[PDB]
Amino acid sequence: IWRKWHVKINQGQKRFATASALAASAVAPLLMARGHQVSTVPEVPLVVDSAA
Amino acid sequence: VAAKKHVPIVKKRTKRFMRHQSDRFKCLDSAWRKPKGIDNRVRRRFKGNLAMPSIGYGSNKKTKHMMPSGHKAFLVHNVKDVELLLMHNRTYAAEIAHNVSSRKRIDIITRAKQLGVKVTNAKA
Amino acid sequence: PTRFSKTRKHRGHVSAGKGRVGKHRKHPGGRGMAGGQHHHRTNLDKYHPGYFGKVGMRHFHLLRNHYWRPSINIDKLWSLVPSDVREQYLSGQKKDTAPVIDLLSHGYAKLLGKGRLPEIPVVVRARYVSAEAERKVKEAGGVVELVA
Amino acid sequence: SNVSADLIWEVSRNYNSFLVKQRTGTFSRDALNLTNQHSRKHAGFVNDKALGIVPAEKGVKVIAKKVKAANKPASSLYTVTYKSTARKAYKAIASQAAKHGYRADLRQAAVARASAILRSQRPVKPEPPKKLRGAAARRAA
Amino acid sequence: GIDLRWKHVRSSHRKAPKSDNVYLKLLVKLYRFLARRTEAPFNKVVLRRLFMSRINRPPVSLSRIARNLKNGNEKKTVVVVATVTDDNRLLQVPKMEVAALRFTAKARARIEAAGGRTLTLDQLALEKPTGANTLLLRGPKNAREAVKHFGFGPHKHKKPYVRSKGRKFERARGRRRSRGFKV
RNA sequence: AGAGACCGAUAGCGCACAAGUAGAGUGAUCGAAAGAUGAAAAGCACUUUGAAAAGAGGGUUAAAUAGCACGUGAAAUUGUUGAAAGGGAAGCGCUUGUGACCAGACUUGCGCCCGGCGGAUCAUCCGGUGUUCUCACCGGUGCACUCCGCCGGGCUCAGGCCA
RNA sequence: CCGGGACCGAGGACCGCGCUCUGCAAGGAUGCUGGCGUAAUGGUCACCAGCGACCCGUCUUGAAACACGGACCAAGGAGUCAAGGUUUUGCGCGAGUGUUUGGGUGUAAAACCCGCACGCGUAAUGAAAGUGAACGUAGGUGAGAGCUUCGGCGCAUCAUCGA
RNA sequence: AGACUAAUCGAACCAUCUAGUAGCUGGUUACCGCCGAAGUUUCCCUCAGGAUAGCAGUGUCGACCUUCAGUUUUAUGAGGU
RNA sequence: GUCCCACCCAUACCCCGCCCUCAGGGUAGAAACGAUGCCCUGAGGAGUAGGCGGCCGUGGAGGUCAGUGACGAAGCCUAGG
Ligand SMILES: [Mg+2]
Ligand SMILES: [Mg+2]
Ligand SMILES: [Mg+2]
Ligand SMILES: [Mg+2]
Ligand SMILES: [Mg+2]
Ligand SMILES: [Mg+2]
Ligand SMILES: [Mg+2]
Ligand SMILES: [Mg+2]
Ligand SMILES: [Mg+2]
Ligand SMILES: [Mg+2]
Ligand SMILES: [Mg+2]
Ligand SMILES: [Mg+2]
Ligand SMILES: [Mg+2]
Ligand SMILES: [Mg+2]
Ligand SMILES: [Mg+2]
Ligand SMILES: [Mg+2]
Ligand SMILES: [Mg+2]
Ligand SMILES: [Mg+2]
Ligand SMILES: [Mg+2]
Ligand SMILES: [Mg+2]
Ligand SMILES: [Mg+2]
Ligand SMILES: [Mg+2]
Ligand SMILES: [Mg+2]
Ligand SMILES: [Mg+2]
Ligand SMILES: [Mg+2]
Ligand SMILES: [Mg+2]
Ligand SMILES: [Mg+2]
Ligand SMILES: [Mg+2]
Ligand SMILES: [Mg+2]
Ligand SMILES: [Mg+2]
Ligand SMILES: [Mg+2]
Ligand SMILES: [Mg+2]
Ligand SMILES: [Mg+2]
Ligand SMILES: [Mg+2]
Ligand SMILES: [Mg+2]
Ligand SMILES: [Mg+2]
Ligand SMILES: [Mg+2]
Ligand SMILES: [Mg+2]
Ligand SMILES: [Mg+2]
Ligand SMILES: [Mg+2]
Ligand SMILES: [Mg+2]
Ligand SMILES: [Mg+2]
Ligand SMILES: [Mg+2]
Ligand SMILES: [Mg+2]
Ligand SMILES: [Mg+2]
Ligand SMILES: [Mg+2]
Ligand SMILES: [Mg+2]
Ligand SMILES: [Mg+2]
Ligand SMILES: [Mg+2]
Ligand SMILES: [Mg+2]
Ligand SMILES: [Mg+2]
Ligand SMILES: [Mg+2]
Ligand SMILES: [Mg+2]
Ligand SMILES: [Mg+2]
Ligand SMILES: [Mg+2]
Ligand SMILES: [Mg+2]
Ligand SMILES: [Mg+2]
Repeated sequence: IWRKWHVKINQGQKRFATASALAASAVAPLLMARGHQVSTVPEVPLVVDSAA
Repeated sequence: VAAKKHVPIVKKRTKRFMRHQSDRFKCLDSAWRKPKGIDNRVRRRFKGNLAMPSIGYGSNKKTKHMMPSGHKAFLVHNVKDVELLLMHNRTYAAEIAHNVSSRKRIDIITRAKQLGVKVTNAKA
Repeated sequence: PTRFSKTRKHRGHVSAGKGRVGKHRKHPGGRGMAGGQHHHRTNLDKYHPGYFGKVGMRHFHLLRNHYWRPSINIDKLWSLVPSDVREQYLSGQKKDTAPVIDLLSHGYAKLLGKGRLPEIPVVVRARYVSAEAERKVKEAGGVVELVA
Repeated sequence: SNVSADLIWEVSRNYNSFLVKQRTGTFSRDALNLTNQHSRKHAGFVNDKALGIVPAEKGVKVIAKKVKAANKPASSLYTVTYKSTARKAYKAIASQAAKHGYRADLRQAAVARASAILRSQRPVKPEPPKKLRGAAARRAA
Repeated sequence: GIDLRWKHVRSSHRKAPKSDNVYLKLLVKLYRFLARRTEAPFNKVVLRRLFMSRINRPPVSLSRIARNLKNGNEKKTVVVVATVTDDNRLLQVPKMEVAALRFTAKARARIEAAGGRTLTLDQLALEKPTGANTLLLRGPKNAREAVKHFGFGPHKHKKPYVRSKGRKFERARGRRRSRGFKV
């Protein structure tokens, strides 16, 4: 039971990766290339006027 | 339809490179295995014994992977997959997977007849 | 990750890369530091020259707090003051005011002197100070006074 | 900026959802991909200018990409339906792809796909019945 | 028989980066085209130096740049395919323009504070495709802790592997004639 | 009490079952093997042969190629039917021959001309819409020598195998 | 300078070198013709025939050995994990670097945030008391990629003489 | 008589330490491609075993300096078969 | 015993086809490319102990094929491809 289960990674690289994911979330071709169905969305940064 | 003109196909070998001593024991399969014995006659290439597979038996790039008709096999599973061969009807041929139902088999055959794609296993 | 390791490339090959005549037995040669003076002497004198012997006097109940005195050189002395004021001093707009740096508050006790110092007077409060550092601080217009 | 067609090709170069890779070759099931091959030249979804051809109920349907509305996918497609004549559709597609420098290298594939679609909409002739060679003696009884 | 000493001998230098950075792949494509279709040896040298590993691309400092910015080189372009690090010892930084693979935050701040400009390898290729009026620089390759342990032996004065330092660790026999001999 | 990038009946605790049981030793102690018919027994009424056990009919079920030796039923080994070889071993490699069986390709396509037939408008033009802002589409106009399919005749070209 | 015979046909618009120069034997085969369009060509399996061919694994200078293990089949069956080192490859920051002992928060063994100390590095040398890194644009000489106003400036590194 | 002490005696049987240690026998599981050895030097209560040097592979960097050679020629020394 | 003609055959030598390895070149005012691609040219291929690279299968986990299936999934047999 004392094998190494969890791992430790730098917070700087964690923050780098989550920022890379946010940057890659604004590219529509990647959205289609990942299998999403976004053929009928007006703007790829979808924003709602606080109706919820 | 017929395929494009190509150079003649040469196989360089037809036999299957059976495993040494697999014709005398039933516990050994016929799949080839490299012998690691210190004094094996096949590993030592004695005259009059089984041959060994080498990289020198490879085929020409032009006729590699193509069946004697001239096409290349392509495994299909439904009617949406066979539509990928729209632009390749003189180079590729379709082959329906073994677990496809009879209804989808006749749907694939019907669509392929209009698209002109040859089907290797259709008489069923 | 076991999918990439050399033990899988040894499958089908007898002796698993350890040799036929020499068969990788359990513990040939002994365990640990055995044979230091008898059969591992060539390794222990070509490498690690100085393993055996006694040198120096012994100390009973050593407390390392008695021997705590981190040091800082003089070429990093200006790095203690903040950047905004440091650029003002280096640019030369005061001409009438001098800073007093307290090494203890930053965690240092002795001021060594290795590099050069610009011609601006300063005052340093240190537990210890070197002779060359004192000379350089005097030739820079400053003065150092012990604070304990 | 930090993003371009070359970068998107680099990111989706090794694996993507539209890829169908197996033995004897690799293909791509992309709407904006002609010849259904996996290559930078024919990858419609990464390039700024691309073409696509889809069969309609009677004729051809041609879709193109509008570079001005890349961030607006709902209105970034130029669609047109050709159902008049084969030669007229051939000329319209060729001019649409080789008159204003909008991917002039895809003219041959764009016209060819339309030709294949029109060839595939005619009625099919009935295949002649198969003969027998070694089972003829068995079936004689 | 053919009587050769070597056959099927491989090359000794890298022919492709081991890193999988996409931007580095783009930069390699750019400089592979420039080096193929340009007469300047500067392009071939930068292309090869882009292949190097991290231990073969040591950092250079602002002080080291100021060292080579004398004797009539104040107007040239410094090219360093490595990281650039600020030096705390240098109090006044001269005015210069630097093109480097990447900069530290404080080094960039002090360069733009002094009145300089920080470039990028793509801007360098855009302004000086042939590398005119430039000087290349490297960091200290042998200034590494691991190099002090290399080639240990008698009468070589290298550094040994010890778990600690003190009067009980090594010294003794073989380091002084008071206990046997010396090395 | 709640969970798993754990094992899945030679595995996982010795024990998924009347398991610390059956069993061995005077005794301290040692210590197993063994899960699965079908949704529901609806677990074969009755006739006949036979000393009996059993068999053949005939029945239930989607199935008895699921019958309480019961899901799927491989190899070692054995029986019958079919084919073949054998003068102190057999097996194997290269290359023909004889006998048994068999996968492909082929069955035309393209273009042109002449005639017949059904057509429905081709170029052009103007109005609107989109666009890569110069090309497209749609609304109407055409008028037999345009365009578009069908048939019959002819012509050329190329297309299987062995020489 | 004239005969006879054998094996082969790689490449796929033009570009080049030449000649006997409306053309050619000059950077790789084309032309005419016959039979058959199926078991004909071809492929698999079984048998006879010509030549070849000692039983595997292992120790050993030497194994087909009168050296050892092996009657046959099915399932199981052997370089793994932890702590501490070392070199190399990839990544982040950089004279600094490391959030997770702990606290806040949470869609709750996940994710996110927070701070004093502390670890390694920034200064060594002696047994110890102790002391502690610039004469020079941080030195001189011989080689050095590259740049250059063409005179020269000279990274990394090697050797050598000094501080 | 080293005899007998539950088919066990020149030191009974049962469980645990215990997966006791072994310089000694036996075994060690898919394919292809490229390179490719040693039984020799020194030390060890060492001679069926190790460390050390040698042979080998992989990862490289600086030249491409033009650099070198199990070789011949010319000039000039040593040797005691 | 000596001399002289013709003739037979190795995985050896010469020419041609194909495979792999290594080495040297060409490819963007992109009518462009699994740029890890394509095209041109030359040489080489034996191997235990051992070293490195590329690939084929088995049990599970994340993402994706809007994947196959009681009109038959998995498994098993098969001198049928
Ligand atoms: Mg084969
Ligand atoms: Mg041998
Ligand atoms: Mg081996
Ligand atoms: Mg062994
Ligand atoms: Mg050993
Ligand atoms: Mg003494
Ligand atoms: Mg059990
Ligand atoms: Mg069982
Ligand atoms: Mg059990
Ligand atoms: Mg059962
Ligand atoms: Mg009955
Ligand atoms: Mg009865
Ligand atoms: Mg059934
Ligand atoms: Mg059943
Ligand atoms: Mg039974
Ligand atoms: Mg059964
Ligand atoms: Mg059987
Ligand atoms: Mg026989
Ligand atoms: Mg025999
Ligand atoms: Mg007519
Ligand atoms: Mg009409
Ligand atoms: Mg009209
Ligand atoms: Mg109209
Ligand atoms: Mg009319
Ligand atoms: Mg011929
Ligand atoms: Mg003919
Ligand atoms: Mg035949
Ligand atoms: Mg013989
Ligand atoms: Mg012997
Ligand atoms: Mg043997
Ligand atoms: Mg004998
Ligand atoms: Mg023995
Ligand atoms: Mg025996
Ligand atoms: Mg098994
Ligand atoms: Mg470790
Ligand atoms: Mg700290
Ligand atoms: Mg030079
Ligand atoms: Mg000078
Ligand atoms: Mg006696
Ligand atoms: Mg007794
Ligand atoms: Mg005794
Ligand atoms: Mg006992
Ligand atoms: Mg053990
Ligand atoms: Mg070799
Ligand atoms: Mg001794
Ligand atoms: Mg020895
Ligand atoms: Mg032995
Ligand atoms: Mg003599
Ligand atoms: Mg003598
Ligand atoms: Mg003598
Ligand atoms: Mg190349
Ligand atoms: Mg050879
Ligand atoms: Mg080899
Ligand atoms: Mg798997
Ligand atoms: Mg498992
Ligand atoms: Mg379904
Ligand atoms: Mg099935």
